[PDB]
Amino acid sequence: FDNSTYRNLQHHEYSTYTFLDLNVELSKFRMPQPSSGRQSPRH
Amino acid sequence: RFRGEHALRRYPSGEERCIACKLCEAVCPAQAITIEAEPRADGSRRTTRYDIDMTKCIY
Amino acid sequence: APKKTSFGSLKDEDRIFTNLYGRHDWRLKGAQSRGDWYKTKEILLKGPDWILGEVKTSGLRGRGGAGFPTGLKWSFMNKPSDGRPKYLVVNADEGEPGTCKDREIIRHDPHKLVEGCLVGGRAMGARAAYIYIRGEFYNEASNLQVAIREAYEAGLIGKNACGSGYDFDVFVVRGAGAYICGEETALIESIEGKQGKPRLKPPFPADVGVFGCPTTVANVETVAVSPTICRRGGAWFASFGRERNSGTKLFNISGHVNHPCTVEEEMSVPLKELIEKHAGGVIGGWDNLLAVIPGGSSTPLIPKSVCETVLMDFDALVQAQTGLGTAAVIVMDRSTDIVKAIARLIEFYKHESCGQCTPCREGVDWMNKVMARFVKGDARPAEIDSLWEISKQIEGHTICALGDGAAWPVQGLIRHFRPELEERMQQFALQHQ
Amino acid sequence: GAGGALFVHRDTPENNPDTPFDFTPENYKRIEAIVKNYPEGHKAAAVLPVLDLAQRQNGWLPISAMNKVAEILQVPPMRVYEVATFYTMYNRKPVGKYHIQVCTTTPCMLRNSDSILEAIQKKLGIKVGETTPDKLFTLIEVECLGACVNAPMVQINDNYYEDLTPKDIEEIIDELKAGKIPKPGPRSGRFSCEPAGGLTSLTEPPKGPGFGVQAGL
Amino acid sequence: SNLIEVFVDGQSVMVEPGTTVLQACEKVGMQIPRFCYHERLSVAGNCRMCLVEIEKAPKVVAACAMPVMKGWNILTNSEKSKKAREGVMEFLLANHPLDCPICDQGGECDLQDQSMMFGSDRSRFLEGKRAVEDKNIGPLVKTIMTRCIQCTRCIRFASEIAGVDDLGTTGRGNDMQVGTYIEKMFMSELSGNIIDICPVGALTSKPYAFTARPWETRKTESIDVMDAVG
Ligand SMILES: NC(=O)C1=CN([C@@H]2O[C@H](COP(=O)(O)OP(=O)(O)OC[C@H]3O[C@@H](n4cnc5c(N)ncnc54)[C@H](O)[C@@H]3O)[C@@H](O)[C@H]2O)C=CC1
Ligand SMILES: Cc1cc2nc3c(=O)[nH]c(=O)nc-3n(C[C@H](O)[C@H](O)[C@H](O)COP(=O)(O)O)c2cc1C
Ligand code: SF4
Ligand code: SF4
Ligand code: SF4
Ligand code: SF4
Ligand code: FES
Ligand code: FES
Ligand SMILES: [Mg+2]
Repeated sequence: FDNSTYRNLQHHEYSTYTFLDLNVELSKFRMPQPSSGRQSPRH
Repeated sequence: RFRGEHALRRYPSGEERCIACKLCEAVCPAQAITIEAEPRADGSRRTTRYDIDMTKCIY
Repeated sequence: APKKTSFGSLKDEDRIFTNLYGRHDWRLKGAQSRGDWYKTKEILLKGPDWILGEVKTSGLRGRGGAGFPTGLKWSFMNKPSDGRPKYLVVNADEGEPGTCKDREIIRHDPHKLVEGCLVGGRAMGARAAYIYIRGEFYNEASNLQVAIREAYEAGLIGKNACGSGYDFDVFVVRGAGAYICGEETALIESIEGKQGKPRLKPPFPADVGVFGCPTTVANVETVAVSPTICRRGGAWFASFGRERNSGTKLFNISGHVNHPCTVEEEMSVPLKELIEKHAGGVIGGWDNLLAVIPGGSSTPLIPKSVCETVLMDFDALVQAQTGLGTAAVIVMDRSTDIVKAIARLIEFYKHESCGQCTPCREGVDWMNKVMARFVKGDARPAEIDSLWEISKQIEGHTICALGDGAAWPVQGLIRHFRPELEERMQQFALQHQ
Repeated sequence: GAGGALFVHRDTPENNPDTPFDFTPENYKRIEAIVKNYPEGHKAAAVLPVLDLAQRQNGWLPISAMNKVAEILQVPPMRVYEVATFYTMYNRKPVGKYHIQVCTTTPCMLRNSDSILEAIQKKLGIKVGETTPDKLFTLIEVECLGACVNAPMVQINDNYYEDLTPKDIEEIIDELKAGKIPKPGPRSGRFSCEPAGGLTSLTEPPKGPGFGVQAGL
Repeated sequence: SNLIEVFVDGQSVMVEPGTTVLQACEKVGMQIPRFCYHERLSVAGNCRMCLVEIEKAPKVVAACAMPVMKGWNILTNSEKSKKAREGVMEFLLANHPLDCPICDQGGECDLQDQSMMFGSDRSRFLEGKRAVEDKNIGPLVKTIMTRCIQCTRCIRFASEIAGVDDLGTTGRGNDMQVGTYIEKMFMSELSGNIIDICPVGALTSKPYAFTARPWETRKTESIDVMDAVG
């Protein structure tokens, strides 16, 4: 147990694509999306 | 304040002041003013006809 | 002894956000070591009605600033299915100047937010949670994504989340620099790929929300405390603060204080005790205090004579004509140009107005020009009253509450510091003949 | 003061529909993953990330990038133009390599943000709306960035630099232009939102799992 | 029946559910002031000119988008409604250009008429006005966007009636402008109707420009022969 150290140091090595790379990685875990019945409101 | 013979005026540059709003034509109690307008060659809003019947005008 | 009369000294065991300062591992293992994701399967198996009742008896009110009772708002979505999917939208825009609590929650205790999303979605019957985070919080958003990835890997969220047979997804959506997107309907429009312009109510999001489906919009702080309220009891939550002002609150003390900081405190703590104990006091001593904006820029300011005994809850601050808001205390000492500070706030609102409706789009820019002239003293005293009326024409007549929140600081400045305005006006008058 | 920038587009050799822009194949995979997040039949909801993705690939948003996003997501280009012009995080004009944003709202104004702004101006020799001739620094003012507790602060390309002094920001600038990248966070020996000295709360070790769980659960 | 009872100034009216306050008011001959509401367009609710007081309710409601509730008493002429109308008209006229003599909307302006019937008679605006550059959308529709009040009627008409999504708003706040953001012609076989729906002189007819005033014209009701639609 200690309190002199800072543990949130991972964000020091994030690139510009970290968020979208994480989204791509998470794409495999999601449930199928619901469908409105059309391709677009303009269809 | 004396009211006598009508005249159309200009800006100091020599451009006519009238912009053909037709407010004078609408307010004239004697219907003595007749106005026709159109866009000028430069796009300015200017009259093509401005007539005052001085025998209808009540001054 | 029951019916406490003094509030404002709670020990570490009753603090919900135990990793507020990022001194412990924000990851999954560290969060589990702190009691996160504990008996979540049992809480889900209790049922939406049990969770809604536990939220109701906790006395929790909306931590976004309006202070709406959370139980009724979340039970508005307890309707049966009508063919449309049900969604939870977590507001993480964090646009109020002076407010930094949601950023700290997201970057330091993200699993609390994820578990709160799961529990609230189960209570409302939501299929998935959309977390709308500020676009400037890129590191916070990526930390939240890492936490969500760990929860998915763990089996905590997603298909058969925990082991209750309930499927729940958590998505993260980033905005692009718009404070108006903190408004719930403007946020919903922003998710749908439009301009961040608020909708009119009715319909409420509980009927027509995101993608035209039933939706509930909740603050990150409100969502985060939900699992702790469910576990520790809810009646434990109501034991803090006054009646209808229950629980614990995160305060952001900024401005003219020795130690500006984000702290957690009992709800009904007096403002002076909060400033002295945690923030280190006003710069130059308490006698140097001039004004305090108690709940972010949208709340009217109060002078030193009111800050002596005022309580830091919704009802007490309403009685002081300022409201609690986001519990962001901006402190200004006697060495500040208070007119300039209020003008800066008005300029912020001018730059953040979405321009959809006439009263905000026009009157806020008008008040901005008027306050710019006031700062230099380039007006006459009668205009002060004029300014007041201008604000009264904006308040209550706009679509969203941004017009109200732009009018309120002007009203507070006129109410408490009119002689300063008149003195500046006369100084400019005889200085320029 | 005022906006300064214009909300109409005029064609230009460096910004016109024929300006070459296209997404990299990995960016196409990212776009596919982004689009998968939203319900089927609602694809406009992906204009905000995808457009931002373009700005991450290109550095700014030309008219061709907006047209490409509209064509990909099958939305009218006018809607993409509305989104691009509504939100201030989108750059419809090229910016420098390091885009410096200084918060000047009242909480940061109280903690001497003008000193930081003038230190940056005199270090770089440019105004509040200009870019350096070498195209490495663009400085602007912004509204509250959400770190008022750590005022004064600036943002440089998705990084927060808080608790600033003129010497600190000058050091950050001269380290940034040397090819390095400074570590984000406060520059006051605080590295969090804690009180400047003392840590008045949360001193005790956190309680274990199930510490306060109610009976019957 | 399915009708519900509402009250307009204390007079009982029977209306179908989903009827708005504006339609209930017009069921007794009362026309609520409006700028952005058109009965053939989708509801906008942005102009805020239609704000009306409901009895026992502290907040005024937008009559163009608010469905009437059972037992509501609409007060179309109370002090609160009049003050709301005056404030909204003051905001509308704060940045409007002093263009009435050179504006083709002169005697036909909804802004002018509703200022004369519902607004104040003076101005306490002591600042400088805003100015907007003009946009060219073709030879049929003349555009002077300083007179725009941002009711977004043209945008909704183009998007819904005409099926053309070329019009929109760029920017935000006071500096929010209606246009195409690019030099683009608004060609549609129904493109001229945006001239009629625009309450102000922001959109006018180019062939008709400067030639006549509405009070001079004599109106003859006739039938179009350019197609078989009649
Ligand atoms: N945390 C931040 O960054 C900011 C916070 N704020 C705060 O936001 C407050 C005002 O926000 P509003 O949403 O306009 O307040 P509000 O009173 O209109 O409603 C707040 C919540 O209660 C719900 N609600 C209210 N009435 C309802 C009804 N009759 N039926 C169903 N649901 C209902 C709404 O859906 C909404 O979610 C302000 O007091 C301000 O303090 C403002 C700006 C920024
Ligand atoms: C102009 C404006 C900006 C707002 N910005 C925010 C924000 O950044 N974050 C937020 O949680 N709420 C914001 N709100 C209020 C939200 O509606 C609130 O968060 C939402 O009602 C959730 O409230 P709850 O915490 O009671 O569920 C804003 C409201 C207005 C009028
Ligand atoms: S038409 Fe008559 S009122 Fe109008 S500008 Fe010309 S002279 Fe004056
Ligand atoms: S009050 Fe301002 S921000 Fe809110 S909808 Fe109206 S114009 Fe937009
Ligand atoms: S649109 Fe109407 S109010 Fe505006 S200048 Fe023209 S006539 Fe006057
Ligand atoms: S151009 Fe006319 S119709 Fe279109 S938004 Fe402006 S005032 Fe309304
Ligand atoms: S006031 Fe500067 S970050 Fe909020
Ligand atoms: S007519 Fe109702 S807001 Fe415009
Ligand atoms: Mg028109």
